[PDB]
Amino acid sequence: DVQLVESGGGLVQPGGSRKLSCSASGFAFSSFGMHWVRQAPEKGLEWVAYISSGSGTIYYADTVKGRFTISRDDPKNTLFLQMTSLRSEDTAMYYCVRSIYYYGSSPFDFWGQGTTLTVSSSDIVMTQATSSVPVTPGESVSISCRSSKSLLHSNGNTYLYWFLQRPGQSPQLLIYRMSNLASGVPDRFSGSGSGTAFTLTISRLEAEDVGVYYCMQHLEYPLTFGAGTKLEL
Amino acid sequence: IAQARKLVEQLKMEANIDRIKVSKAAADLMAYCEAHAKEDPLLTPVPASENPF
Amino acid sequence: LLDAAPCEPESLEINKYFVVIIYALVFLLSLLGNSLVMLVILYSRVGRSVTDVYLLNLALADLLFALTLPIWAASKVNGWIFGTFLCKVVSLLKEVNFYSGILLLACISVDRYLAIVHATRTLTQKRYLVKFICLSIWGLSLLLALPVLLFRRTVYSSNVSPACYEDMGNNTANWRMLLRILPQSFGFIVPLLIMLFCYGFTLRTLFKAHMGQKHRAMRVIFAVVLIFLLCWLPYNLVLLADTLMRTQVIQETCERRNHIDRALDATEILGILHSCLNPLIYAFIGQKFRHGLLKILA
Amino acid sequence: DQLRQEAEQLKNQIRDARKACADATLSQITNNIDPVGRIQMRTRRTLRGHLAKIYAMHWGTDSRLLVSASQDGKLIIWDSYTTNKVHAIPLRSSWVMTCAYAPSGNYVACGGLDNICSIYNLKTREGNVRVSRELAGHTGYLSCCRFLDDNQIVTSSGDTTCALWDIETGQQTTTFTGHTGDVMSLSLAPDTRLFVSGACDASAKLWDVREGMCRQTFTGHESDINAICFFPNGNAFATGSDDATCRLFDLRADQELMTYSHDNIICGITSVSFSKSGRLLLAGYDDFNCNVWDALKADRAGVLAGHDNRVSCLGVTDDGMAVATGSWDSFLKIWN
Amino acid sequence: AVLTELRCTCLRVTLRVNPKTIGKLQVFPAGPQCSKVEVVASLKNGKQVCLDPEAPFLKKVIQKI
Amino acid sequence: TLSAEERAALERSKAIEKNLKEDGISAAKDVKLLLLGADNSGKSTIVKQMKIITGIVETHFTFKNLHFRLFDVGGQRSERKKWIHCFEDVTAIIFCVDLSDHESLMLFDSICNNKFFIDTSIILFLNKKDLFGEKIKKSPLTICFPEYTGPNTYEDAAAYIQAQFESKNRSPNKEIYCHMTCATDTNNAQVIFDAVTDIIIANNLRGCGLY
Repeated sequence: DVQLVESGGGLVQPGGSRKLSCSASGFAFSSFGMHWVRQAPEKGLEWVAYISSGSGTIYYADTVKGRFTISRDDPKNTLFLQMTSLRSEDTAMYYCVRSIYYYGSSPFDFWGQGTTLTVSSSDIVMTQATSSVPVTPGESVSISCRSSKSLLHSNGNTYLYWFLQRPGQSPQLLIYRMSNLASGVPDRFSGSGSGTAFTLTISRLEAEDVGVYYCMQHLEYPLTFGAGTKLEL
Repeated sequence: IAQARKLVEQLKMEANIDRIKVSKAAADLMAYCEAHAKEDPLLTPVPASENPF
Repeated sequence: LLDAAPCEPESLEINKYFVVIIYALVFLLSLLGNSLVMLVILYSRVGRSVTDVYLLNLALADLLFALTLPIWAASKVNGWIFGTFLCKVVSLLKEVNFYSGILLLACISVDRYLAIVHATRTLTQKRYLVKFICLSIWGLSLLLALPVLLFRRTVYSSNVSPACYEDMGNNTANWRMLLRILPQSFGFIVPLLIMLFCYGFTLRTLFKAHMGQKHRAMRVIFAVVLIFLLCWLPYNLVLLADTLMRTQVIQETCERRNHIDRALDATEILGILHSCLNPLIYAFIGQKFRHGLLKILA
Repeated sequence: DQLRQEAEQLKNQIRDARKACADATLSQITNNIDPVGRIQMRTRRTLRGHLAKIYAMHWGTDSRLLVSASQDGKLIIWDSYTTNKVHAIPLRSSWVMTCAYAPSGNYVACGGLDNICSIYNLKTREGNVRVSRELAGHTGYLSCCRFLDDNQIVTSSGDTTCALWDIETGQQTTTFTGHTGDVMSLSLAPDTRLFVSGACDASAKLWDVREGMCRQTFTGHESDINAICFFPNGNAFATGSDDATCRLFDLRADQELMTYSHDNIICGITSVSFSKSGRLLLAGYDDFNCNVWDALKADRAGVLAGHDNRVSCLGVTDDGMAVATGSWDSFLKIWN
Repeated sequence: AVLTELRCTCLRVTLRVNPKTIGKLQVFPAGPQCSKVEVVASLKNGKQVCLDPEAPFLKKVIQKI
Repeated sequence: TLSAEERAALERSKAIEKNLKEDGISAAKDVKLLLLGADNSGKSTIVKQMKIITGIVETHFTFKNLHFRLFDVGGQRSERKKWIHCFEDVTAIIFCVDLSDHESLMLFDSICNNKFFIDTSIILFLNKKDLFGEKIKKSPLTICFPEYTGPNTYEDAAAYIQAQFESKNRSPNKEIYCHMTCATDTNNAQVIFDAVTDIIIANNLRGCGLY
C-alpha cells in the first residue's frame, strides 16, 4: 500500500523554526519527484516547493523564496522541509505529493494526509467562475476555469490538472492533461478544453462526489491553483 | 509405427483446402497495394511539415 | 701575430643542390605516405580504435610538416627573401608540428605500455581519453612554439644573406641560448625518457610471455626505438656541441665553426626523415592497415 | 510401410493440385505497373545507450515508444521522438533473444536462452517495473514472443514447437506441434486468429490459435527460415532464410508468388518487415545493410546501409512513419 | 652566402695597428647577429684585423661616425 | 525541453544514462569464458572454488582480483548454429577432454573451425592422468587410434593425443594452451589465469598494431 504520512505540525510563535518530515512507504521513493502543497484555512491550495529525483532540480514559490529549505533523504525514505522565519500567513495544512515525470505518467496521483501548522499572532493566473454550485444526484454538472496564457504547448500536450477534495479528506487527481483519466477514478468523468478555456463534466453524479474542485496548471513554475469550485447537495 | 500415424492425418487435413487460382490472388494483392497507397509515408515521402522525425 | 683575423663563412653549391633534391624527395614521400594512411583510416569507420586516432593525428602532423618543407627548401636555396610574415607563419607551423609529432610518439608509447603491461588490471580503462590527450598535446605544442612566432624576423647582414632568424635584442645570442633549452627538454629528453621507460617495461612483459608471435612484437618495438634514436639523436648532439661552443667551454676556431655549421644542416636533413618513416613504422607495419588498404583498392 | 507410400501419394496429390492452380507468376501479371523508383531513406535518429549486441526490438502501438534487449542484461524503453530512455529494466539472464511489446502498452515480455518468457509490468502503483509472471515449460531457447492481448501471449522455441500461454494462470493453454526443427520466428496475423512460424527445416506453416491445428504448410526455401512478417491485409507473408533469399507465400493460393534473390547477395536474411501499404519488403542481411525490395517486381528500390555490424532486427511503425533497425554494434537507427 | 646560425664575425682582438696601413674600416653594431660590437680595418696589403671598440681612440672614431 | 515536465523527463533520462554507464563500467572487470567438451569429462569439476551462483549454467569464481565467468552450455540439446553466436565475445574456450574414455575430437574440430571463433584461443584441459595411466597398461592405445606406432608409455601416448588434438587447429591468429590435470589438482585457477592473461596480451598486441 502506498502511504504518505507527515508530522511536525503544531502551534509555533512567529520568528521560530520548524521542520516537517514526510515519510513514505509503499513505492520507490528515489524515483519520484516530491512536492509540498499548503492549503490555508477555507481559502484554497497553493504550491510551496518541489524537489526532483536525486535532489537535482529544486524550485520554490515566490512567496517563500529564500525562506524555506527542502531536503531529500533517499536511503531513509523521508522528505523534509526546513523553514527559517514564520509569519502569520504561513499557517496552513501542509500536504505531501509525489510526482513521477516521463512520457505518459501521472504526476499528481497521490497526496499526503496533511499536517496542520498554526502560527499565533508574470505568473499564470487561473480563475474559476463560480464558488458554489448546488445540484441534485443524477444531474450532469459543468465546471470551467480559464487561464491567462495558452497552456497548449508546441508539442500538443496541454498541462491542466483537475483535483477533487472531499470534505475532511486529501485532494485526489482526476484528469491530468485534458481528458486522460486517472487510475481508479470512475469513468463518468470527462474533461475538455481549447487553449485557455477548459471544462469538466460529470455525468450521473453520485452522493460521494461532492467537494471542492481545483484546476492547476503545470506549464511553468510556480504552479498555480484555481480559486476552487464547491459542489453543494 | 505409432509416430507416422499422425503425419498422414495431417496430410489429409492439408490436402483438402479450397484453393484459388494464383492470378486472382495476385490481382487481390495488387488491388490492396494500389488502394492503400496514398497513406504510406515510406513509398511517397511525407512533407517536412508532417514529419515528426 | 696572425691570431687576430676575421672568420670567413664558407659554403658550396653542391651542398645546396643536394639539400634541395633531398628535401623534394622527402616531401613527396612523406606526402604520399601520410595521404595513404589518412585515406585508409578515414574511409571506413569500422572499429575506430584508439591507435587509429593516434595514427590519424600523427599523419596530420607529418603532412602539415611536409607542407612547410618546400618553403624551407627555398630558404636554403637563397635565404629568406620572402618576407617577415611568411617567416613567422612557417616557423610557427614547423615548430608546432615538430613538438606535436614528438609528443604523439610519446603518447603512443604510453598507450602501448598501458595496453601490454597493465592489460589485465582496470588501469586499461584509462586510455579512453585519446581525444582529450590529443587536444592537450596540440595546445601545449602551440604554447611552446609561440615564442618562435613572437620573436622571429628577417635579419640582414653585410656578409650573410638574409635568413628567418630571431630578434630579441642586442644580446640575442644568449637569449637564443636560453630559448634552445625548450626543444631539448620537452622535445628530446622527456619523450626519450617516456619511450624508454614504456618500451623497456613492455619488452620485459613480453619476454616473460608464452604466445607464438612475441618475436615480431619485440622486433617492431626495437625498430621503433632504434629508428627514433637514429633520426633525432645526431641533431640534438650537434646542437649540444654548438651550445658548448658558444659558451666557450669548447675552444673556438673558424674550422670548428664551419664543421658545426655543416653538421647542423646535415643532421637536420637526416632527422627530417621522421616524416617519411612514420607511416611504414607505425601503421603500415601492422596487418590491419595492409588489409584495409587492399580492401580499399576495390 | 504402407503408411509411407500413403504419405508419398498424398504429397504427390498436393503438389499436383498446387501446380494445377498456378497459371501465371506474380512478376508476369503485374508487369505493367510503374516502378517505385529509388527510395532514399536518411537516418533521422540514432538511439545510443546499449553496451552490447542487440537481438530484438519492438514498436509501440502508438508508434512513439520502443523496446530493445541486448547482451548487457538491460531492457530499455525508448521515446522514439525526443530520444529519451523512459525505462531501464534489468534482466535476470543476460542471454535474451526476443523482445515483445504489448498492444496496450501496459506489459512488455522479454525472454531468451534461459528458457522462460519473463513478463514485465510497466504501469505499477509503486513506480517501478516488476516481473508480473515467469512462464516456464519449454526445453529450448525462446524466440519471437508475441502478445495477443494483455493476458494471452504466443511463444516459439527450439523445442520444435510453439505455445499459447495464459499470463493469469501461467499454464501452457495450447501447444502447437508439427515442426521437425528449431522454430526461429513467428508473426501474428492482423485479424489476430492465425499465425505463421518459420522453423529450421526450411518450411513455414500456418497455425490456428483457437483450435491448435496446422491449417497449411509452405516449402521452397533451401535453408533454415530466420524471420517472417505478414502482409498488411493478412493474406500473405514474407520469409527470410540463410539461403540469402526472400519469398512471398500466399495463404489462399498455397504457393510462393515471387522470389527476392539478387546475384550479389551471399549472406542470409536476419529480419523481414513490410510497409504499411505492402509495397516495400525491407529485409536485413548479415552484410551490415538492409535492402528495400519492391514487393511487386522484386527490384531493389534503395539500400539503407549505415550500420557497422550485422542487422539483427527490423521494425516498421504502425502508421508507417518510420523504420528502425538494430544491429550488433549496440546502435539503433531510425529511418524515414 | 647562406647561414642558419649567424655568429660573431670576430674572434680575437688585436691592439697593435698603425693607422696609415689601414685602407678601409667597417663597423658592425650590436644586434641579433652578434652581442659585441666589432670594428674591422682592412690593411693595404690585404690583411684584415680586429680592433677593440673599447679602446680610447677607437671609441672616439666610432662615436664620430 | 521547453516544458517543465519535459525537463524532468530529460533529467530522468540523464540519470538512467548515468546508471547504464556505471553498470557498464562495473561489467568490464569480469572475464567471460566458455566451457565445452564431452559428457562425463569433468567439465563441471575443474576448480574446487565453484560458487555457481535446465538451460545455461554460470560459474563465477574469482582469482587475483579478476572475475572469471564460466558459461557451461551443457544441457541445451539443440542446434549449436543458432545460439553459439551469443558467445562471440568470450575471452577463451575451456575444452575438457577425459583420457580414460573420437567424439571429443569431433566436437573439437567443429568448435575450432567455427566461423565465429576463428580468433578465439582455446585452453585445452586433459583430465584424469592417473586413470589414463592405469588404463593404458590394461589396454594399449590402439583400439581407438589404430594409426598409433610409438611406444606404449604414458608420456608418448599423452603427447600423441595432444598432437592429434592440436592438429585440428588449422588456423592462424589462434593458440592452444595445454595442461594435464588430475582429480586432486587445485592450481587450475592459476593455469586459467595465465592462459587468459596471455590471450589478453596477444589481443592487445594485435590492436596496438605491433603485429
